[PDB]
Amino acid sequence: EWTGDSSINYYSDEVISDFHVGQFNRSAYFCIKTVKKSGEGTPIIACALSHDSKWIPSFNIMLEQARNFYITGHSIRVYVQPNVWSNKSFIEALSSNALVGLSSCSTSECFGPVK
Amino acid sequence: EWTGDSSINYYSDEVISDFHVGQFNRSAYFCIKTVKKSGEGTPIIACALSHDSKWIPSFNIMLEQARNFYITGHSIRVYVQPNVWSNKSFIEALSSNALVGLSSCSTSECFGPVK
Amino acid sequence: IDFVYRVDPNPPDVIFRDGFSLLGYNRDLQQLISGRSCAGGSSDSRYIVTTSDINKTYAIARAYYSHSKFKGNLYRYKIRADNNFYSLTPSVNYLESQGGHFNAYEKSMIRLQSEYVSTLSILPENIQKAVALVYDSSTGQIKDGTSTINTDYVSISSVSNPGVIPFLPEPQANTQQRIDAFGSLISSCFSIYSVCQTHRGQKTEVYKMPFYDARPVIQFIISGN
Amino acid sequence: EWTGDYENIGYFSHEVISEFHVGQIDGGAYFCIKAVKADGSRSTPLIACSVSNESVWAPSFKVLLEQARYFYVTEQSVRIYYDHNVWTNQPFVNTFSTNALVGLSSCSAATDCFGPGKP
Amino acid sequence: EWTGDYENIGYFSHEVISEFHVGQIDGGAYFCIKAVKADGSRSTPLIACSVSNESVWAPSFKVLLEQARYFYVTEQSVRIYYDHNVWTNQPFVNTFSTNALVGLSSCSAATDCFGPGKP
Amino acid sequence: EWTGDYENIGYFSHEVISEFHVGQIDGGAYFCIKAVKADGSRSTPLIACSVSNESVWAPSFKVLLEQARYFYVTEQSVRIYYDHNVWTNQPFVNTFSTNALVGLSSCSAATDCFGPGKP
Repeated sequence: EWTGDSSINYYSDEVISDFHVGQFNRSAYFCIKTVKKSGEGTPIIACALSHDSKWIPSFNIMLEQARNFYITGHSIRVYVQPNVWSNKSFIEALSSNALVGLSSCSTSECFGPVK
Repeated sequence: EWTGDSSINYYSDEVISDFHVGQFNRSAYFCIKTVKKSGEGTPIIACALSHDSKWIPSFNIMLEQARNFYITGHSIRVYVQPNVWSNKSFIEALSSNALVGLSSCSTSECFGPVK
Repeated sequence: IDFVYRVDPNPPDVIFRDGFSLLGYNRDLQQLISGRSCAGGSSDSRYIVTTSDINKTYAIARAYYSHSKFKGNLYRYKIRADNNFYSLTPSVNYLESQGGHFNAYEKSMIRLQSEYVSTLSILPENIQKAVALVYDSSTGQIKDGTSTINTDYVSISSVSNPGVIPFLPEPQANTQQRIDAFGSLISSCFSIYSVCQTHRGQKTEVYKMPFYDARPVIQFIISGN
Repeated sequence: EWTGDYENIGYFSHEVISEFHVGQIDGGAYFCIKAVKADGSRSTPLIACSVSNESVWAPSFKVLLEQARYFYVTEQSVRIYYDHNVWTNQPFVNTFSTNALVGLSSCSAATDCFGPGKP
Repeated sequence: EWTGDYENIGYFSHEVISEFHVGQIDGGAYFCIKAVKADGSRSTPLIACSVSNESVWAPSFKVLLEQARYFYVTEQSVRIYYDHNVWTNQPFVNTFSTNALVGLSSCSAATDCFGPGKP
Repeated sequence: EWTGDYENIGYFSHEVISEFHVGQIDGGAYFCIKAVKADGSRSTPLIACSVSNESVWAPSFKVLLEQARYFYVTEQSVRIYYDHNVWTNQPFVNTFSTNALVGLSSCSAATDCFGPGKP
């Protein structure tokens, strides 16, 4: 598995607008809500769990990077995997997308794997 | 368990005004005192212990996020579970509420699960 | 708030005769908060930065007396806050509502400064008293010293303006710029040369305080690593 | 044991962490803080240390350090909870103190401080 | 192995980390920085990555990452030490590089860098 | 062993960490700091290194690293405690030093620095 795989969607030129942290079934988790800069609509919510899914190893690096990007408000690309979380209450509360990657988007291009 | 559970209460549009760290029994712990960003109401106190209660897995992420929100003075929603800490002196000193979640509050709405 | 504080090297005579004057005409709030318009950068800010916290004054005195290249005396001047004194937070909220972006670094720095800006020059009539900050080398701690009472103080009983700074320049697109800080995350606008140090041609010659970038410090304390 | 047990834990309110030291003693990382009043009132510094691998206060070390570092880089008013007569290494004690740093709380406003306090 | 083995480790000096990426590959957290010459769009960008669970440079992954983030925050001139032909995953190589980020040093002033250099 | 054992641990006071380097050697993360006099006076700079998996000072590697970073970030005047003749890797020693960084403390002007010192 890799954040550059075809199963991974990504949204570029995002800004992390909302940050949430909590615990879900013995797993520390954090969710980020990112929006297009200048407000193009349909905000994207991506969550990562510390002790669930195959994306466990990158939970801490993803959490620190998401915190840094929320602090700076810098335009970034979010790599998510759809349909990773299955708990219905968690799904409707935040999302089913797993936050699996983050890359700096410096206006001309944007770093990280593409399609 | 989950931060978005029915047993979890939350208070929105709060600002962490006070931060305390210490050791209780054999666990590092950190309590926050939060007031309404619109200056009104009774302050919420919530604590997390590193080696006590069912919220051990989220202690580190919660401490980091509480520190971030306290330093930035962000308007946040605090998710607490009441009646978690049972030591009476600890209860009068700080609270019995366990800090189980933190989310960002915007001018319109806050992120995270709602009741 | 009322009775903000300002640390100045000039003796109470000079300040009670002249007060504090604006460095320049740069009204941009982002350049003020990040310190680009203050002594660290452009040095033409159209604000006089003061603090309502006595502890921030102690921190400024600590930094200047601990850099060990600074020679001379420091005085805390206690200024009554009139309607020309504005808190940073309402204006920052207004600029954010107007499309401006203040990252968490600026938010944290503003929260730490407890800052109040005078859009006009601080007249001597607004200054209550000057407290000398004696730096004894025995224990290396700053002691509040002689308190000189200004005889030109008016006691208007005014309060700081709780509104938004008028005629704020249009907020520029965010570029994640350096935030100038000295001592223990003291904004560079609190430095000696962030206000006009020229006094009828008698410009005080004191140590130029070096400023570090506050963003790495704020990141370091936000995330304990 | 508890940071807030005021019978055996002392505390100084409205302090400022003026000096910070980090080192290693007997195979364990440690940090010591020298704290004073913001104003020159008390005139005697409070020295509180925390050792990562010794005494009953080791578990809080990692968090305390972090909090201490915050309070050191901002000089925010801080109430410091210390346990007296903890360190026994004579050169270490003669250097810093016997005080173990066991707690830190923010002191918003000069009248009240957060955290447990004496009755 | 050593970051300073200039026989097998390359380095570019006076670079500024312009782009940051984090992710997971094959059960291991990884990050990849893009650095350009600290004076504008000079040279070609160096891309260097570090994987937490792969290659001989895994033990430094955390520290480098932290340092990289700080060097990303300050946008200061730095020297980047990389090991070429470390990553073999073909899509990963086509995306970022084969370069493994193995060292970071601060570069203070116009020309002089800290850290090991080529004779 | 102790950072404050002045019989075997040396220290330079009122230094500023001017150069920061991180890397990996022999399967262990390490960082080196080059520090000059805070006054800017003429003096050869001190290079102190810490290796995460080598020597008896490994347990304090993390706490020192973060601390060093902060002292590098703010250009704060510091006292550096080093252990001379610790590293034996000849290219490493020629590149940086034999000195192991074993302690850091804040220096509040004059000659008074926090932490242990010679009587």
